[PDB]
Amino acid sequence: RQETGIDDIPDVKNDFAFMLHMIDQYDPLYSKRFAVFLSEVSENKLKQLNL
Amino acid sequence: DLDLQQYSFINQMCYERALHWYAKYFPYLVLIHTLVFMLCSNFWFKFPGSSSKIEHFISILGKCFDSPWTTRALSEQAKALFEKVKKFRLHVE
Amino acid sequence: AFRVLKPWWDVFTDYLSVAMLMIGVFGCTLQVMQDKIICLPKRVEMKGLKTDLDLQQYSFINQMCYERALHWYAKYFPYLVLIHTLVFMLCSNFWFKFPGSSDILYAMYVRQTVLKVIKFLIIIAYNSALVSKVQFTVDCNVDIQDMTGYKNFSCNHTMAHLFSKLSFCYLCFVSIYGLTCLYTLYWLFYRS
Amino acid sequence: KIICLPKRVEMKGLKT
Amino acid sequence: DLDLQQYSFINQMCYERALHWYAKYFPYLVLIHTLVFMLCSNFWFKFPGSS
Repeated sequence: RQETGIDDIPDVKNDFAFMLHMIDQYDPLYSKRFAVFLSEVSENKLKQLNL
Repeated sequence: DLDLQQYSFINQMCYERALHWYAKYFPYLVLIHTLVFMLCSNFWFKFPGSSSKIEHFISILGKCFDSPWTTRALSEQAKALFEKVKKFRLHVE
Repeated sequence: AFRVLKPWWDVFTDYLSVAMLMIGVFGCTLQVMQDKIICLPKRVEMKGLKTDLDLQQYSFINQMCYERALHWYAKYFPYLVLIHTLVFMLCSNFWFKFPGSSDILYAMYVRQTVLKVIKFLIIIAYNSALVSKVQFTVDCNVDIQDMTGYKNFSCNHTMAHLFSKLSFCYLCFVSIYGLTCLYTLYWLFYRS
Repeated sequence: KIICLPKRVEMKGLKT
Repeated sequence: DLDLQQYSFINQMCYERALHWYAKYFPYLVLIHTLVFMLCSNFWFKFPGSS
């Protein structure tokens, strides 16, 4: 959120939080790439791109 | 002055009685315990109820990481994948 | 077609049948190489007790008392386990091996579950008595005189105690399997 | 292996 | 005038007592050293974080 300046993607539930921790233990960059699709503004932009 | 049959009988009897059971079963015992370890590790994926969630998460994370549009946003067909992403986020929450 | 038709209780039953199958084959081999009765003439500073019996007589005595004394269930326990596990596997796979079935399907599945439950019940009921029957040592009073001169013999079976050990654990497995079916039985008679 | 012994005859062995 | 059983007994006893442990364990020792070696060497690939 502080890096890409995206204020969406606030938090996750217990399962998602723990399994995100597991992924970070495996690879933080996978977490970075996976987080992108939670950004609502990203969805707005890609819907505009499709339009 | 003991024939061979007597010697074999003595071996059998004293082997069953005198020798302790732990020495008689240690390899099988260790094998059992390592099987228990392997099975308890594998049951995390052999349980279908959570296995479905795990496999779906693997697929969705692989697709999302593979998407170049994600990196573009960091700076097309992923629009349909946004719906899968939101559905997974809601359901597995 | 092969995986989705396996609920967790079905998977548990299949894995239990696999494990008890490997137990059964292991016992069958152990009978193959090390199952050998060993016999001696029973009735008679310390010295030896030479019995002046050449090797052939010992072999004849071994076989005679091995047939006469060692219990038929004790002899056939590995065969018993192997045959029962093969029957369990075949009755499990007959659901898909039947050409016609590849609401009669539900009735056939109910019949198979009932057959498995009854098999478990009978197995427990008779194994409970039979397990104590096998003994490590054994005594046979066989009229082998005029051939060796002895008549009362003490023998011991190599796998006997080992078998009993395994046999005891086997008992528990059976109960577990039945319990699994019981749950499925409850699923067939609590929800309809 | 049919195993055979001669037949017609405190006890001891019957060394043949 | 020792029956074969006593000979085998003597063999095993003097085996365990007299013969030095190096002779008894040398092959197994070699196996453990080799397995540690190729495991340590393969750990470069087997470690997913840098994999």
